[PDB]
Amino acid sequence: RKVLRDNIQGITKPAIRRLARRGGVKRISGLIYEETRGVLKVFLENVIRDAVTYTEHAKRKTVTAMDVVYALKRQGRTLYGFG
Amino acid sequence: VLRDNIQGITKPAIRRLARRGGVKRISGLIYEETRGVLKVFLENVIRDAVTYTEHAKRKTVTAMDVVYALKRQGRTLYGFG
Amino acid sequence: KASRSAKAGLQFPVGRIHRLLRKGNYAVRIGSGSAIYLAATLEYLCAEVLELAGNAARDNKKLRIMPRHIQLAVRNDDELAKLFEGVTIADGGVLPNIQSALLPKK
Amino acid sequence: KASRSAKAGLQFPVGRIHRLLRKGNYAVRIGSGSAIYLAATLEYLCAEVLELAGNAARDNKKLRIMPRHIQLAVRNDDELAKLFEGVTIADGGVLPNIQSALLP
Amino acid sequence: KSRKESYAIYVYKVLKQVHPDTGISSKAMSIMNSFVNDVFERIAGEASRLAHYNKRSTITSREIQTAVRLLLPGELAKHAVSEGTKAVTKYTS
Amino acid sequence: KSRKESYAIYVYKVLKQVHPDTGISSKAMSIMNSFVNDVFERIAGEASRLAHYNKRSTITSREIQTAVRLLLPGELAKHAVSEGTKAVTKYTSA
Amino acid sequence: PHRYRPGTVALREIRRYQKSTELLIRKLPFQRLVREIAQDFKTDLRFQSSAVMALQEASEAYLVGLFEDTNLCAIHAKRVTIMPKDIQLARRIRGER
Amino acid sequence: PHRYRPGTVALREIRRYQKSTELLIRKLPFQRLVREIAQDFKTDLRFQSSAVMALQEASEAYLVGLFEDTNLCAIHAKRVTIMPKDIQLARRIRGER
DNA sequence: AGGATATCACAATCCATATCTGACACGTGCCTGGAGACTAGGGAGTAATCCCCTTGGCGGTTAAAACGCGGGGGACAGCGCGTACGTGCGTTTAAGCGGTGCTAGAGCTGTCTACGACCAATTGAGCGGCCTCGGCACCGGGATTGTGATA
DNA sequence: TATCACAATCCCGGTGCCGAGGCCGCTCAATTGGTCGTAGACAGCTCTAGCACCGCTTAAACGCACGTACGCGCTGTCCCCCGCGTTTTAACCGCCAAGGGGATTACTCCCTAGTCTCCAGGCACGTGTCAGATATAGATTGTGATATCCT
Repeated sequence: RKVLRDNIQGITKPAIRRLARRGGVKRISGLIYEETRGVLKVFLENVIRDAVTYTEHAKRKTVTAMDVVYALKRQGRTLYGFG
Repeated sequence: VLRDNIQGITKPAIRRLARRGGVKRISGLIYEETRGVLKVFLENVIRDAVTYTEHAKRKTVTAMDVVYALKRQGRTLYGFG
Repeated sequence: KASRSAKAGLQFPVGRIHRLLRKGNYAVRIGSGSAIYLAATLEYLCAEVLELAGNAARDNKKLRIMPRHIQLAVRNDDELAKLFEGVTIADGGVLPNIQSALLPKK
Repeated sequence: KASRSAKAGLQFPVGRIHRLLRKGNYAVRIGSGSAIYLAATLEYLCAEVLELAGNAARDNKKLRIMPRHIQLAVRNDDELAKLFEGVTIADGGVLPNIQSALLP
Repeated sequence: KSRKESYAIYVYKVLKQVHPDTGISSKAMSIMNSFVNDVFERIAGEASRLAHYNKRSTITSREIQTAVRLLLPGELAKHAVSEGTKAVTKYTS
Repeated sequence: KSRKESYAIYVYKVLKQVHPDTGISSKAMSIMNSFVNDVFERIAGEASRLAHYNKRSTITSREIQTAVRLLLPGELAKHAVSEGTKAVTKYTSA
Repeated sequence: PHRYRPGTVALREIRRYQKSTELLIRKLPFQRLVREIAQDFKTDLRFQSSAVMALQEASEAYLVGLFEDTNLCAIHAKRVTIMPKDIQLARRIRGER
Repeated sequence: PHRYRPGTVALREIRRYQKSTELLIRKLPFQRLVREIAQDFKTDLRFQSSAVMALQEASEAYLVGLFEDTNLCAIHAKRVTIMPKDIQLARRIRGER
């Protein structure tokens, strides 16, 4: 079994810049990158925990697309395109 | 018929509402603006309330009708029915 | 044997929607008209979204509706954007929009 | 005879809760462990909120839990204020909270 | 091989009658199918709660009419009501 | 004559057991009753949807336990699951 | 005679209203406003004496919740005064319109 | 040689990314991040190749939606630069934590 | 000659107490619904296969990221200043209370009736799977607004 | 403030390829027809219960004068963020072998619905006591103006 560590630093600076440009931001400060990594980690924990609850309820090991879609729907973030 | 009751939400009432919210100093153009906001919120709730009522063939807007109208906008209200 | 969809003048399935109602645990018994009515509204909303999306795709000289066109046609409609309020669309991008205070002044 | 809510050491009515689940159109068949489990969690939530409310009412020199004390004890707790996301509590007031910039 | 039960071909029919010269991708078909599913679940849930508040047990067309008047915003809920009423009326004939 | 059922006496029992010397006003009891109704309907609706995604037809204790884990956050859900398990065990021991 | 400096009666009001839990709008003007609004959805309606109370509680909770966020948005811009720009920004961030 | 003034490559990037609809995070680092996060909830899990895709779509939509509001909050204060104060204010107004 | 600054005066908040009313805790009557006990049953646990689809590995390409430098522009600090908001006072005015009468609507009871579930059989509609093609990506290349350096 | 050279952007178009459309066979589910129990529409009735008005207070709102501090506008600094160039590092694509897990099907045994009954638990109703609210009053406090001690 593998154990992965320090992966939040995998979301690099240019990726966050790309996200911001899509959002419409013109100038980005220098301390936004760590803050964005933090926000991303928090959202991801909140969604993956519900997805894993839905999975291990049905006696499974394979987090399905629909488990994630339900984990999102139960946060008011309906996601059309994977059901 | 009733006309121009949004002026019944007087300026001191808005001062008190802001003071409960934690505002130290209120501009002069807030009041009118605030009324607008209020007159929209009610329009979105009362309508649903009325819709919940004339569906039960009734004519009196109960308190459960208002509670349901709120709940169906994610603004649950504990204390009435 | 005629399909109820044909009798009611629709395209969406009245039989399948009625069954889906009966086995979804919505009430103990389900009236005949509820299926027809629900199917009519479903088909109407589908017609609205697909019409606007086809338009938005023709405004790009593209004869095929992709997710991007559905997003463009839903965010550029007040009522539909109110219906898709909390909804994300995969592969949908965002609306081209730049705030005023960011463009070069002169 | 013997009550069911008292057969499991509970205080919330397992009979009424089971009948509500059944006659509420949630599923077709409803187990006998669902009523007891649901009543246990309902009683736990009630006990927790009522305990925090009683504490907040005692720390205000009173003896009777009023809506003010339930609002105080709900907003002043992390998990509970997370469970009360969009709940308005009638006659609840707000939390006493002046910002730091408004202070003199 | 279990069957998959979607709204693909019905959405395709509606599209081919409202925009006869344009097609639809597969991703867009999935999105429209999920959209129909979501609106169905919203409207049916609201009709169920309306039947439950008034101590009823049947989901008649009255409850679906009211649920549509609740969920759909503004001007949509007028045309959807018109279409539904026209369809039911032509059914009873 | 019409009747209506509420959780008044049960909430009052719980109070008198956790805070023996503290009353509860009328409006606060109405608030706690609304609270119980709301949490009940949340857990039960989520459990229904759960038993409907897996094509089951029975809301066993499993569905309620998972719904409690989904709704109540953090340390609340842990203790609530513990209390539910203790209750079910005591009852099943007849 | 005596004269409190601007910004102490304000804070005393803040501390007084954040503590008590009454209703802040006069019941009769609000009830008349509710009836005048409902006139546009069904003519010759009828309101329970508690439905108006629930509507008022919900409305005041909404406005207080909005003023908290407006105050945050005003402090964000090196100010203490709240202007309509702040209300509109808060109502745009929260997702309303 | 040539040198674009600061604030034109930025706007060209804005116009390019607001138009195309690809994925903006590299799939493999994001997938590894998802697995490293899930390690804390059930050891030795297993992810469909489409569950990761759904998680990435949801995550990018969330971050884009957050940056739009952060940009509004930054413009609110006579600026064009976005700082962590803006992100925290937006996440407080929207009701998150 | 003004600022600092401890120092003096005054309106507001808060304990402490009587007293007073109403709102809750408690006992009673009655009812309705929950608990047993038996029967039928159908839904979930168990086992066995099996096939498919996810992890792990590797290997090659290549383009996206990291770093480092350099220049500009924008965020922050500092000050003046004009206005507009808070504070307070005095007059006025509707909001609250309570009280009474009026009628309109609402819940309940019996009554019927039409309608939707249940079941057994039939066929046609739709879905999975295999072919065929026309829209889109992709690349090369020519024409076109645009942007900073020149004057 | 008008003009020029270069660095994307856009459009023409030609190829292919691949994802959409058409088509076939079956198979599962929608339809039809009785039969019945079932809830729901309907008329009357009794009774709340919300509406209307009015008299009277009196607490709250409004309007004005003022004067203080806060928003705003201008200038200057310098820090920090963007643009650009190089290098390389890690993503992407794919080929594939293991194998581990998810779906399916048939059995079966356990756990739940249905029904009648009956008792005991819960709700409406009175009843009186206790605690919250109100009124004064005193003592504690926090705020603001001022003379005095420094530069």
